[PDB]
This record gives sequence, structure tokens and C-alpha cells, in this order.
Amino acid sequence: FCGKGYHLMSFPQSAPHGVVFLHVTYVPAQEKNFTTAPAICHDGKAHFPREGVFVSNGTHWFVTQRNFYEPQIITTDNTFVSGNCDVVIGIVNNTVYDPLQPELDS
Amino acid sequence: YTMSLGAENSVAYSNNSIAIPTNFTISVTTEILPVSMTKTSVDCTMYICG
Amino acid sequence: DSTECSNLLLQYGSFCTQLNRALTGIAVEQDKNTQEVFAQVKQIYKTPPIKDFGGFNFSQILPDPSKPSKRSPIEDLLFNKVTNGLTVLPPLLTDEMIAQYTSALLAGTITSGWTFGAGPALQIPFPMQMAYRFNGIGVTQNVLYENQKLIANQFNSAIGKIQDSLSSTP
Ligand SMILES: *[C@@H]1O[C@H](CO)[C@@H](O[C@@H]2O[C@H](CO)[C@@H](O)[C@H](O)[C@H]2NC(C)=O)[C@H](O)[C@H]1NC(C)=O
Ligand SMILES: *[C@@H]1O[C@H](CO)[C@@H](O[C@@H]2O[C@H](CO)[C@@H](O)[C@H](O)[C@H]2NC(C)=O)[C@H](O)[C@H]1NC(C)=O
Ligand SMILES: *[C@@H]1O[C@H](CO)[C@@H](O[C@@H]2O[C@H](CO)[C@@H](O)[C@H](O)[C@H]2NC(C)=O)[C@H](O)[C@H]1NC(C)=O
Ligand SMILES: *[C@@H]1O[C@H](CO)[C@@H](O[C@@H]2O[C@H](CO)[C@@H](O)[C@H](O)[C@H]2NC(C)=O)[C@H](O)[C@H]1NC(C)=O
Ligand SMILES: *[C@@H]1O[C@H](CO)[C@@H](O[C@@H]2O[C@H](CO)[C@@H](O)[C@H](O)[C@H]2NC(C)=O)[C@H](O)[C@H]1NC(C)=O
Ligand SMILES: *[C@@H]1O[C@H](CO)[C@@H](O)[C@H](O)[C@H]1NC(C)=O
Repeated sequence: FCGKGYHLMSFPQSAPHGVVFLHVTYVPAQEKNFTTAPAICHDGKAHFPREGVFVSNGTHWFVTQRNFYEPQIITTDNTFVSGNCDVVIGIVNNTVYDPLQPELDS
Repeated sequence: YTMSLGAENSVAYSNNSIAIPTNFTISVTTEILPVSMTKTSVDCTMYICG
Repeated sequence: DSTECSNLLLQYGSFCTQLNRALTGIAVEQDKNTQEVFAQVKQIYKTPPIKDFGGFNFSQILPDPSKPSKRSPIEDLLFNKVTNGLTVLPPLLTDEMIAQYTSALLAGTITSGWTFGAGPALQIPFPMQMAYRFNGIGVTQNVLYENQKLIANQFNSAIGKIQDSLSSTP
């Protein structure tokens, strides 16, 4: 409706008997393949991304936002737990870091 | 010639692979929309009869 | 073919030019409408040869290889169910090319979700795409993943009911 791509903003310009809209949009570029999984199996629990997606570069698993590659460590703060690992089709095994663990470890 | 719709692009679909963008383009496009016409008035008596 | 009639018709001026111009404008407007509706992608996307979409069946909407027209069963049913100086101009886009455009749109929305509509087509597994759509309407991803077989069965049943309803209603 407001240009090709994800619409960011628009600017109006007057024209003879008309209007010209300059649509400023965000276009994704330089995409890269990654291996993806619906959920992460850890401690017999299924973890799902809170806002992002699980991606793998070949050896390590990360969670990133869907529209830009920004890999982050899969923690309990960006994932949520729902059920065990027996139900979700395609769940893979990976560790889930806990930020609170070094606090009581020290 | 017989016109071509577009270049063929077979998307590499598989059940466990995703494509994530690593960059972005800020694209500005133009959209021209007419708003008004010339306001014309015709005197019917003067047009038909002078 | 009457010369006298045309000579008398010339006394009325450029009415014929106006009518021809209006009809020409309508005729080009129809082609513009078809371009605006169907030609929204400049890439002709194709489905993978293996139809592994996590239980989701799209056979009733994807083009049938057995048919020479390369139409879907639903589109084939739709085409079957629709039945002195005058000329009929053919449309600029033929039915097979319009079907090809719909096939490209279907392949893009199945293999890439909404990414192809906003830029480059980014591949994503179809259950993950459905989970994204679930999040769009405010339902968590887990609900989709846990009940994936049920959702796929319901979708296939609904598509079959659509074909039956179209085939059974005049
Ligand atoms: C996937 O990305 C991770 C993190 O960027 C890579 O792990 C790093 O690899 C470099 C190279 O040896 C090491 O110096 C870092 O210490 C590693 N970081 C961690 C947290 O282990 C990983 O190698 C990448 N895998 C591939 C196949 O590219
Ligand atoms: C992921 O981890 C689970 C749990 O550790 C693995 O499930 C085990 O599989 C072995 C061999 O198939 C069984 O003997 C265990 O009883 C299973 N445990 C549970 C809790 O189910 C699973 O195989 C692992 N998957 C991968 C790919 O490593
Ligand atoms: C992601 O991987 C797929 C498959 O490995 C790549 O698709 C192939 O790309 C090559 C290079 O142009 C083509 O010659 C093949 O025909 C493609 N195969 C299919 C099935 O499309 C894809 O290019 C990769 N994407 C990225 C960004 O690396
Ligand atoms: C993302 O793409 C932009 C293109 O706009 C890249 O910016 C270019 O980077 C090269 C290499 O440093 C420069 O020579 C160009 O002048 C840059 N262009 C502009 C407009 O600044 C950017 O580096 C890319 N980033 C990644 C991570 O690929
Ligand atoms: C997808 O659905 C189609 C049709 O709904 C299935 O095709 C049917 O397959 C059965 C068993 O082979 C046949 O008895 C039917 O006659 C087929 N129907 C049609 C219209 O051809 C198809 O098997 C389903 N699954 C897949 C993976 O394509
Ligand atoms: C993808 O399909 C392969 C079979 O080709 C199967 O072995 C694998 O488990 C599937 N992965 C998922 C996540 O469904």
C-alpha cells in the first residue's frame, strides 16, 4: 500500500493536479542460508523463541530476529518453555544457557 | 515475440533450512496519484446559441 | 457499406471517433486491470519437486502436471463452471499465462511466506511460516507445533470441502 517492501515512512510532494508520495521502505538484502529448527530440546523441555528464530551456522545454535541476522546465545531470557520434547516434530538437542547460574555459582 | 512473465526463480525449499537477511537497503519509490481536474464550466445557452 | 449513409453521417462530426476512443480506453483498461491484479511479481517462482510441507497438502491448488493447460484442479473446475462492425479483442494475458502468474504467487507464498512480496524470496519451512502467522494473530508458536498434524488435517479437509462446495453449487 505504501511502496514495495516493509514500509518505514512516506513523504508527500505537490504536483500539478496531483500528489507524489515518496515511499521510504526497508528491503532485506544479502540473505544467507542457515539450518533451522522449530524448538530446542533441553533438560527434557521444549524451548521456543520468544520473538526470533533458531538458526545454526553448522556447529552452533543461536536465536536471531527474523528480519535481520543478529545471532545471540540461546538463553532462558529469549526463549519460553512449553511441554516436553516428545510432541514437537523436528526438535533438536542443544544447551540453553542460564544467566542466573554463575550468580549462585560464585 | 511471446512475452515472458518474469525470470524463473526456483526457491531452494527444504524442511529445515531458512534464509536470514544480513543487510538492508533503504529504498525510496515514487507513487503518482491524480487528485483534481481542470474546473471547466460551459454556458449551455451560449454554447448552443451564442 | 452504403456510401450515401456515410456521407450523411459525416455531417454529425466526430461522434464515431469519440465512441471508438472510449471503447479503446475501456479495452486497454481491462488489460491494465489484469496487470494490476495478477502481475505483482517479477520472479516466476516454482515449487520444489518433493512436496514435503509438514503434512500440508496443496495438490488442489498447485498446477496439475497431467493437464495440458497447467491449471490447478480448483482452477480447472472454475474454468469449466463458467460458460455488423463488432469485434472482440483478445486479452493481452492468456489464460495459461494468468495461471502461470497464480502458480508463481502460490509457489512464493508456500516456499517463502510473505518475504517474496517485500523483497528477495527467503526460504522458510512451511510449519515455521504457519507459526509466524499464528504469532501474527496472537497465538504462541507452541500451539501450532504441538497440534501440527491436526492443523494440517483440518487444512486439507477444508480445501477438499472448498472443491466439493464449488463442484456442488451452481
Ligand atoms: C558458528 O558461529 C560460532 C560463533 O560465532 C563459531 O564459534 C566460534 O568459532 C571461532 C573460530 O574458532 C572461535 O574462535 C570462537 O571462540 C567460537 N565461539 C564460540 C562461542 O564457540 C562457530 O565456529 C561457527 N561455526 C561455523 C561452522 O562457522
Ligand atoms: C536428544 O536427547 C534425547 C534425550 O537425551 C535423546 O533421547 C534418548 O535417546 C536414546 C537413544 O535413542 C534413548 O535410549 C533414551 O532413552 C532417550 N531419552 C529420552 C529422554 O527420550 C535423543 O535421542 C537425542 N537426539 C539426538 C539427535 O541426539
Ligand atoms: C542456499 O542453499 C541452496 C541449496 O544448496 C542454494 O540453491 C542453489 O544455488 C546454486 C547457486 O546459484 C544454484 O546453482 C542451484 O541451482 C540452487 N539450487 C536450488 C534448489 O535452488 C542457495 O543458493 C543457497 N542460498 C544462499 C544465500 O547461499
Ligand atoms: C551492507 O550493505 C551496504 C551497502 O549500502 C555496505 O556498505 C558499503 O560497504 C562497502 C565496503 O566497506 C563500502 O565500500 C561502500 O561504500 C558501502 N556503501 C555505503 C552506501 O556506505 C555494508 O558494508 C554492508 N554490510 C555488510 C555487513 O555486508
Ligand atoms: C494430497 O491430496 C491428494 C488429493 O487430495 C492425494 O491424492 C489422492 O491419493 C489417493 C491415494 O493415492 C488417491 O486414491 C486419490 O485418488 C488421490 N486424489 C487425487 C485428486 O488425485 C495425495 O495423495 C495427498 N498427499 C500427497 C503427499 O500428495
Ligand atoms: C526433513 O525430511 C527428512 C527426510 O527427507 C527427515 O529425515 C527429517 O527428519 C525432516 N526434518 C524435519 C525437521 O521435519
